Amino acid sequence: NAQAEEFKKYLETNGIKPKQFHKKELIFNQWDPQEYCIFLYDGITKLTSISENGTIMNLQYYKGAFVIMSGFIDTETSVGYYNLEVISEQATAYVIKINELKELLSKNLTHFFYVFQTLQKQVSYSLAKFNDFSINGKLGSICGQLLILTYVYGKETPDGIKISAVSRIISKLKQEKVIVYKNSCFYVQNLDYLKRYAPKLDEWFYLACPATWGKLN
Amino acid sequence: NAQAEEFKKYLETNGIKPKQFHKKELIFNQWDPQEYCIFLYDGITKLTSISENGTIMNLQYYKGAFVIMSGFIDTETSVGYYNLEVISEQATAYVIKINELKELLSKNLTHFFYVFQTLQKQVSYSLAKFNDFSINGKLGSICGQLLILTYVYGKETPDGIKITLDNLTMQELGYSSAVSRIISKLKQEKVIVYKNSCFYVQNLDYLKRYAPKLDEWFYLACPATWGKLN
Ligand code: NA
Ligand code: NA
Repeated sequence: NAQAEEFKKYLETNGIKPKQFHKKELIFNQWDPQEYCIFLYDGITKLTSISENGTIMNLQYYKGAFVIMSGFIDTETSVGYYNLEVISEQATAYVIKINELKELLSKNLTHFFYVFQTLQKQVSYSLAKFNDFSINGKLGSICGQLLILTYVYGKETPDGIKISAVSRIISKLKQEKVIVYKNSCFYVQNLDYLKRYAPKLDEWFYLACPATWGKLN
Repeated sequence: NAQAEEFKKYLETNGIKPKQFHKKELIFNQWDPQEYCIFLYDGITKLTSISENGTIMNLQYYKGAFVIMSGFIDTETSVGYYNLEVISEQATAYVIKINELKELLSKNLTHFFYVFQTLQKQVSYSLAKFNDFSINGKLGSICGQLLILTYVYGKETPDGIKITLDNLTMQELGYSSAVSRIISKLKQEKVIVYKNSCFYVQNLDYLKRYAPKLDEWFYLACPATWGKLN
């Protein structure tokens, strides 16, 4: 991704250098008095919120390259009591304190636009997911997630694409033949069934991630 | 507002004039290939999507002042096939083609930040509401929505916290079918009283308990407003 690679250049050029993070560690946490702009260059992460009681809530996932900002750009205060936990074996991320980000984003606006549109993708992503649930119920949510897994972590094979109410819906899917489980691995082969019940999400991939969407279309 | 009125005057310095819209009109629509940046200055609107069926889904409500963009700021292409519909009797909005707004954003940094953190408020808002739904279902969502309106429009009075909201927008939210059941339940439990054609919140703590992460969101995003009713 050129825009992401170009952002990395500008960070490296200004003195910011990548940091390595192991699985399960937090690139930022909900108890830190200081807020950070994270440029996740490689690896997989999840956003979480931990209650007084201690329950973990998984709110969303991010794969690099992407930008996740734990503080408002102006006031520099938290946007929410959230943690950014590495779930891939390792992750590469640039950790910028938010008061410094406002300095380098001032000089150049092209870079600023790249961070700006990552927020836009997040906003439209949530709207697309909400739209699908509110029509096809839990069927839309699960096919939405499967289509997400199929677009990002998919690998085509000649047979297949390789990777409670919920349990019943999954059972229907295998029965309907949309997804096939063979030889210790899971394979999708009716991509357009997922698209019918997660239509807005498919639209979002097309308009937001056309290179990713185009690989299997 | 403070940071919004200076954005208004920034746009005016540059020559963009306010346009007025009326209820049921679309400020932008999902079939226009030209994408826009909307500075909703006054009024209430809602983001809609039309499905294959033709069924209408309401996705988000926005009040002025706020910024709604139909396209990505750099690529200039659509972020989603959406319509922005006016529901208040009248709405005032500055409509900028995505082409022009980028040159303006470049000139100023402080007004960039303003548009930037309205997106941030929306990102965190969606996660907060997701959280509250995963815990309390549509009761959490409706209490969460009533809590925002309470903070934003709530004037404390002897008869409770009155939600000063014209009924044209109040009857759009379903306060005048799953919403009716929830509203009637809060009435039965005396969380709200409906008098003189307006909602009076009697038990704010009840709303906060069922929408805790939206309460947190609002506190972190507008602490001064959050402070009056708390
Ligand atoms: Na933090
Ligand atoms: Na449009």
